Amino acid sequence: GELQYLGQIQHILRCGVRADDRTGTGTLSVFGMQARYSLRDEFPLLTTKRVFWKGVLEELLWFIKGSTNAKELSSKGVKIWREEGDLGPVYGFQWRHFGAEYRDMESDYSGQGVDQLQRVIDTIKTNPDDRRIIMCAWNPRDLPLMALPPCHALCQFYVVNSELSCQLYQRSGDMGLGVPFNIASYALLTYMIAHITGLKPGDFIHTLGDAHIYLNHIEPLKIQLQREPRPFPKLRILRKVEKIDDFKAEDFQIEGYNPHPTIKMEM
Amino acid sequence: GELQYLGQIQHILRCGVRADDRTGTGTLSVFGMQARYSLRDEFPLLTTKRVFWKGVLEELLWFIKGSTNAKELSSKGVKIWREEGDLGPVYGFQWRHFGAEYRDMESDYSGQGVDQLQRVIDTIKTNPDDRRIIMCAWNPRDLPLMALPPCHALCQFYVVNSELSCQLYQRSGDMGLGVPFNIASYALLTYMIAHITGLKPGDFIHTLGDAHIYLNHIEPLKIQLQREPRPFPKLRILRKVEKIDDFKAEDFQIEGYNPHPTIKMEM
Amino acid sequence: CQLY
Amino acid sequence: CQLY
Repeated sequence: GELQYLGQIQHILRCGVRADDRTGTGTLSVFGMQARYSLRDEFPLLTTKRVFWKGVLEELLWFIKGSTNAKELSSKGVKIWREEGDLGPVYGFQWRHFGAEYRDMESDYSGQGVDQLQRVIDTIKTNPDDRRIIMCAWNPRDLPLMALPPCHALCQFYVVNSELSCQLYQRSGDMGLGVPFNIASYALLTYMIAHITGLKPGDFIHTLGDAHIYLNHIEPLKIQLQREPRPFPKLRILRKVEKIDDFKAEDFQIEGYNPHPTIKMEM
Repeated sequence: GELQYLGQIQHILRCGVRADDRTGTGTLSVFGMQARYSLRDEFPLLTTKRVFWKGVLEELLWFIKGSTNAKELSSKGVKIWREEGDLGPVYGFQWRHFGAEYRDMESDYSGQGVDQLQRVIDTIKTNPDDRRIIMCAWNPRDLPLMALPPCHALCQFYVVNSELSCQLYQRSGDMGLGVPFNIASYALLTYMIAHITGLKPGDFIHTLGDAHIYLNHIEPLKIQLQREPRPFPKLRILRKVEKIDDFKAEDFQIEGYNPHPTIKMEM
Repeated sequence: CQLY
Repeated sequence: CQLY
């Protein structure tokens, strides 16, 4: 459960090596981590600090839309994320239009590129034993950088006994701010796809290459480490939904969430 | 150390779910595993059965060559792997000529495609902090299958304090026959690149999506589980080598390897 | 992720 | 691995 995340933070505090990110900002870093969160009658929204579940849910729905318009997200009461609001081919555009040439935020990308997300759902329905059920996302800043740049993250899905699991592998993870939010966002993506395909959620596994903590996050994380996890909440899906594009924020209700207080981490 | 591999095998024997591979052959399978092998003054050639180190070394040198000729490997006294011996764009061709159109085993691919392997080495020398140091390989059978198919495996390299680590992520791993051999092959690739770039080897991390054991391997693996690991050997590199293409089998010597006997596993 |  |  959440003790894995806390054990990992503790491990980086104890053994991480000082290393600077591309902007020069100090971090402590280790290489190679993995944790596994059960999705079975529970939902891994971490409880040692209040995670911004509304941001998680609204940003994932916005990825699913394939939107490249920052306005379409901020107006939902959420901050998180050459004209105004145009973000270029961000993660959601790649999920729905993989390989299409990006032009405009208000363009019509209908039937352009590979719809990786629909493909994952179609493969689970046509062959749930397939072990190539994988979707990938690139940091847009890498795309013009070199030929055939590598991906930044990949999700592999897996089905056994009518249960759907997901392993997210990211090449670099911010353990303080980004990981608890991503645990929740990919766990929620797994619940959505399992709902669509008639499966029950199984496990979300999160695997990192470089796992780092920003120097300015160390003192808050030391304090978060003294807090006792509470039992995870549940996620209910409130109606039958048939197509991944048809979900709305109102379809979801988190139950029994009882976190310790919000922790601010400098962005 | 090797107790991780043994604990993983035991875990699959105890909790793996029966699942058939694409040929129908029974396996036991779990999803999401990871292990970490130190490369620091030791080399993880497993000792609870004799691993075919000559096959490991000769096949890796053959990948590095970018060869698509089965003859060029078998003639080395090694079996492991529309004319005779032409294997098509196998893993090594992808490592050295990523994205080039494949024609013939005796063609001249000079300067065609991305040399992912050289790129990894060039990136370690120009920016060892980069966390995009990643090379990827596809099962050739997937290439004509669909547009933009997913990769079968990826290696991410990492440098801290003059030490080079590698994390291999494979979407599916055969725990009985393929994993001990791959631990050795990617560990050896990490020693070669660390030699070339003037770094010391750090850790090899091996992460799996679907991790499975073939039904016909269960009885031998139960017996391998009763065997006590011995201390790992060392790998010596016998001369100064400057370019990854310049290594030869004679440059390497395994020292202090003292395995339990060979275990045959049905292919 | 994609056609090598 | 490669240009999306």
